[PDB]
Amino acid sequence: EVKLLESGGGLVQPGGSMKLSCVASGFTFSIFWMNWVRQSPEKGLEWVAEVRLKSNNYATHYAESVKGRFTISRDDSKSGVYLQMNNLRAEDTGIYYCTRGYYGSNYGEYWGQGTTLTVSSAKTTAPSVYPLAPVSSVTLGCLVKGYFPEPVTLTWNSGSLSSGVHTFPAVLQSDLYTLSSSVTVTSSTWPSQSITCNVAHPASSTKVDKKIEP
Amino acid sequence: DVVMTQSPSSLSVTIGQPASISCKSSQSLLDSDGGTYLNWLLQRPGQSPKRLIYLVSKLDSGVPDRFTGSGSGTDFTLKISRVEAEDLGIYYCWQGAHFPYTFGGGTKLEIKRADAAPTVSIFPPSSEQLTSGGASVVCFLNNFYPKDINVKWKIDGSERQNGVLNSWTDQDSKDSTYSMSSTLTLTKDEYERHNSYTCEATHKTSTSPIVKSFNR
Ligand SMILES: [Cl-]
Ligand SMILES: [Cl-]
Ligand SMILES: [Cl-]
Ligand SMILES: [Cl-]
Ligand SMILES: [Cl-]
Repeated sequence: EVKLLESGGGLVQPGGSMKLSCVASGFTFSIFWMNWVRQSPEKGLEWVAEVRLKSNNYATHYAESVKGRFTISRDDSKSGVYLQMNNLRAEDTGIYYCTRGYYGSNYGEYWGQGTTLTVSSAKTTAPSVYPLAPVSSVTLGCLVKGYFPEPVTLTWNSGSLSSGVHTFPAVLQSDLYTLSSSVTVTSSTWPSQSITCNVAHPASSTKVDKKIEP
Repeated sequence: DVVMTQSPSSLSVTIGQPASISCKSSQSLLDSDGGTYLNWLLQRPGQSPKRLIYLVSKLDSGVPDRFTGSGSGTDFTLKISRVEAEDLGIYYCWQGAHFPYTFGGGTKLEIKRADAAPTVSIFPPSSEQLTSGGASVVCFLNNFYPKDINVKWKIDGSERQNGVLNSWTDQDSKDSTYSMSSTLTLTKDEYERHNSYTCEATHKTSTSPIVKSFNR
């Protein structure tokens, strides 16, 4: 199976540096060009860099806005392609995908799940979690307030409760994100059973569970 | 950088209906080797973009025959013979005839379904929040259509517009409905000095707005 394991994202202050890694497996690495592709709500999808084979001494091609700042490289031994990023600005914020081969032809469709990069001056803040109890069926809620940066992972009952769940996308307000989630179960299960909102924020090393009580 | 222009920006289609997406490039995508390097890709929110078509009309494995690419030079078209609910997401065109490789702006495909009323629910601040000095009242609006909807807040009669954070989920792939969260944020000093709070949803699914309220 073709796998492109990306890592090395996270929060970095403007003007700072960061190196992204892409460890590839499931195919012969040295015979494929490797690419970095990024995505942001402002600029959409953008090709960042391309690196070619060994015989051409690993020729590199970059997008204009990253020339002189970004450097793509590959280590055929470790089966890895890397993206060294210097002098980062806010516009570099987004999701970075590692892709295999020429995208315009066959065999070149594979992209990795990507890793997120956040370039900001705002500091890391822990989320405030508030279990939401109600005032036919019963609707429960959970409030993840005031955290930075993205992302957080909200699950219900350690991932057991998966149906009837609406996790709402994060909203940025004053350099702080706010996320909420709703759960709808049959009234015969709650408060008969126990329903707990599980929120994890790895940036602030946060793993907090909040039980819902009437 | 070759500019890829997509039209329209948003596409709303009923199940079974045919639909098409246009893509025009600033320069010809016909390369010297006789090949025309244009891709069609689809992205479902939160997930990695998946390629559907390469070389104008060649389909990747797994991609249904309902998707058909065509065109030449600078003009290209993606055609969906009969739209299914799982076809939703953002479609992008992409050129590989010139570096830097460039993407189109994208075309969001919305599944057109029957009108559905929002299942509204209001929530007073928690015990942890009030004792911490803050106060947020949360109003949930689950499983509704169309997406166009607005929530008005009311505190002891009058309304407050500041301190409101709204968030829409992406269109569900199964029931084609939308969900929306509205959080009114203020202080405990502002909260304890009032009793009744109300989130008022104004949808076209009803003449009178759907109302949930509490008194504390
Ligand atoms: Cl595979
Ligand atoms: Cl992967
Ligand atoms: Cl191989
Ligand atoms: Cl270089
Ligand atoms: Cl290299």
